[PDB]
Amino acid sequence: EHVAFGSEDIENTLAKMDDGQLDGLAFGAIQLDGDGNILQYNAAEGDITGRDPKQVIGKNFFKDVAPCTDSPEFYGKFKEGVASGNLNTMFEYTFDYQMTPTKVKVHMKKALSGDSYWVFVKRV
Ligand SMILES: *C(=O)/C=C/c1ccc(O)cc1
Repeated sequence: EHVAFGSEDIENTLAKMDDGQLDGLAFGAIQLDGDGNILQYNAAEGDITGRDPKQVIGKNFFKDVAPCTDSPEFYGKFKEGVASGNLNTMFEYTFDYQMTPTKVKVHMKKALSGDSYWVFVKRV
């Protein structure tokens, strides 16, 4: 898929893309509901983190999968965005739960329709 990390209209491009198409992206992509449950999780993300995508779909990202993100610096930003109904933030972070610590750039953006939220990830 021909989409760049951080693209201004990424929510339109990805809107309603199915799991197979998401697996074509150059960067990790996770779709979360407003509670942080995982709705979609692509192959590039699994390559970065070791998680098996179909296994983490339905789990809570903050509670279960990624406790290192349960902090004001990641989850706090996410929940503020869910509560506001608007989110577009980009920041670096280190992923380190049961994995070699890995520095990444994270872009969280509210999905176009409904109430879903993207978490995009690339190595830095
Ligand atoms: C910290 O616990 C981060 C873990 C993590 C981040 C992103 C993922 O897709 C999976 C686990």
